[PDB]
Amino acid sequence: MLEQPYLDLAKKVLDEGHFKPDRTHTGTYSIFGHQMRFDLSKGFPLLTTKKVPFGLIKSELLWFLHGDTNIRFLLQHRNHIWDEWAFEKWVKSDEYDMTDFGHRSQKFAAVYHEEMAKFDDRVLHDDAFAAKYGDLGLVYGSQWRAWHTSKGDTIDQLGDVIEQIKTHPYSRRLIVSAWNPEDVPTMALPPCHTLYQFYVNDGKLSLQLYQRSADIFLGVPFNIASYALLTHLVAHECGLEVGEFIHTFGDAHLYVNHLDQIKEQLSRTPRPAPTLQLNPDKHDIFDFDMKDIKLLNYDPYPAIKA
Amino acid sequence: MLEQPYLDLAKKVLDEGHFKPDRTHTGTYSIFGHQMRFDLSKGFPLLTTKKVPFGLIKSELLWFLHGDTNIRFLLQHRNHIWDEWAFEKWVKSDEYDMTDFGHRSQKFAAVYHEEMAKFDDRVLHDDAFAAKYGDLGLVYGSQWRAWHTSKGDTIDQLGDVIEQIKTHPYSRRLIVSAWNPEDVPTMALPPCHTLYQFYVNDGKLSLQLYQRSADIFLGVPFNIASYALLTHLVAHECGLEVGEFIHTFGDAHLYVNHLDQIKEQLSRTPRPAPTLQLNPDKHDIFDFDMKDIKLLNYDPYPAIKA
Ligand SMILES: Cc1cccc2c1C(=O)N(c1cc(-c3ccccc3)ccc1O)C2=O
Ligand SMILES: Cc1cccc2c1C(=O)N(c1cc(-c3ccccc3)ccc1O)C2=O
Ligand SMILES: O=c1ccn([C@H]2C[C@H](O)[C@@H](COP(=O)(O)O)O2)c(=O)[nH]1
Ligand SMILES: O=c1ccn([C@H]2C[C@H](O)[C@@H](COP(=O)(O)O)O2)c(=O)[nH]1
Repeated sequence: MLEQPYLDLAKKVLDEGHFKPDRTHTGTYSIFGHQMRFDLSKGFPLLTTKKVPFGLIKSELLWFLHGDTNIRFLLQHRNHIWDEWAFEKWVKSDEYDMTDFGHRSQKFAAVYHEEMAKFDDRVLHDDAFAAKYGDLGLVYGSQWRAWHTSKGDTIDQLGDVIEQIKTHPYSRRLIVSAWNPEDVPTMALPPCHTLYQFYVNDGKLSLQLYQRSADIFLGVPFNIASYALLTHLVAHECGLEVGEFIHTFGDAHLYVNHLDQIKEQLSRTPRPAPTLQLNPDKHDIFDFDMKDIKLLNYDPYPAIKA
Repeated sequence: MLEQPYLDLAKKVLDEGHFKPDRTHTGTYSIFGHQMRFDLSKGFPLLTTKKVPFGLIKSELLWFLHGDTNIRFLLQHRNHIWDEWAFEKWVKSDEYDMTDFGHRSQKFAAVYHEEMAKFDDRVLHDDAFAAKYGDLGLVYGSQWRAWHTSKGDTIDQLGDVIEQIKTHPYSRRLIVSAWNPEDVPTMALPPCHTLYQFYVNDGKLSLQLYQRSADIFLGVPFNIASYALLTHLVAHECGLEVGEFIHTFGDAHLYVNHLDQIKEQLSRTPRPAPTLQLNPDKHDIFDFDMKDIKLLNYDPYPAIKA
């Protein structure tokens, strides 16, 4: 079934993955350079063995697709998935006792979840507060649609690439990179989703993602879904049908905390996977909003608390 | 045997690869996103089913490793493997009838192979002629060891990464990129070897290359060898033993010209693969020269004329 690759990567890690610690003291289990292939023509890669929230993944994807780096858009869609790093960089600004809320968010959750709601609402209406503290700066929206140059101009990689899909479907140069050597040695997040590339194959748009790093429990199921949604939107924009999504990792990992959770999931059997309908009268994935994107027949197993 | 992956990728392309034309009218056969794994501990990945010239591949590798982009070093080692693009950009300089020597190099080979030897020798001793025409500019040596920044400074990615292998073997951030979005829309060669990454696994240095594009006959056997040599040198520099080399492609292709050649090769059986000895008293891969690098037991089948 379409989502087996995800389940096989989960099992290959517990069984034969290697142990090492991390930047907090919790431990991982990992493997270098494992692929996953998902034929998009046989459905859509959202895990039925764990409810994944598609609502968020679209909001967050269209964000990137606007080239915005500002947590607001995310809030006005009820998506607090990037709150944290923004919040982070508001406690240590000269203007703010939530220092290291991370290492002890789980032992006080009545103050944080409230001082995070203060931040959230001031960002939600205060322009001058958003513009300073809502803006993540260097994140998928910039690298994808406004890569900062040398002679201080800006580049829309994804834009150019898309025209280039129209122009020369058969180019081997259809690449988008989130890896800026100049930004990564001092940076919030060195882009986990490193690099992707399109490829066009008698009618079908394919795409392959190079992902330097992956939390197989929390992160990968999401990633799989953005990047297929990404592959659908673009094929749609270019009049192409949908090929394969090909997911390649350097380091794919499980933290020792998630060992039991994933095991349970491993006991679940996949279900017929769903379908994407897209608004067949827009073909400008940049001015897409939520109702242009429809998931049909999503029948997951219960979410797994984590 | 160690080199089977190469033979399987060769067969998977003829059998089930898809047809398309290219930027000259000759045709390809290709497949998106195929991996290759080579355990370096069981030998060294130089094709026994076709003699590959290791002499060149080292010279060309140490070049990159010096961060030079100037064809001279290559010439004083008797390696004309990057001559062509330099020569190219000397015929159309304001100062030079060899215009489009490419599309008809094979129908006059007594004039070219001589006007290419003129270029070659003037570059070999004339400083002011080399500095203008010997310099490729934007190529593996710059991106790897001197990436041009925004505030006009320079970055040695590979350097920093190497210290970082020593420092934090277990980082998931051990990446080197040859893909500069600012340089690729107007450029000689948008780096075919896009991106690579290290990874450290109870003692063993691994490395995985993302290669956007590949001529499976002419290019890949070379590539495989540089990138294992690359993996050996660094492990050696960090006191690590040698893990896996993991070779990932976007578009891997065969041009229709090479269909018979490769078929013949496909009839050959691999042989015990060779061994690398390295000078066990240097550990500074940047000041390596040729005699510090030894291939033991290379027993290839004959080269294949192409
Ligand atoms: C605090 C901390 C520490 C290590 C590693 C990450 C973070 C973190 O906040 N993120 C992150 C996750 C997602 C994300 C989005 C959907 C699903 C799962 C994760 C999106 C943006 C992010 O910056 C990390 O990867
Ligand atoms: C002219 C032209 C046209 C298309 C594509 C390439 C070239 C070309 O000159 N090169 C190239 C090849 C190698 C190389 C090195 C060892 C083995 C095989 C190839 C090294 C540097 C290069 O720029 C192309 O990839
Ligand atoms: O979409 C995402 C985003 C982040 N991560 C996580 C996994 C890693 O723990 C971390 C990568 O950054 P480093 O740990 O390598 O610094 O991000 C994912 O798995 N998927
Ligand atoms: O080490 C190398 C260097 C170059 N190529 C070739 C194959 C492709 O024909 C070309 C890639 O550039 P584009 O054709 O995609 O423009 O370079 C290789 O296979 N291996």
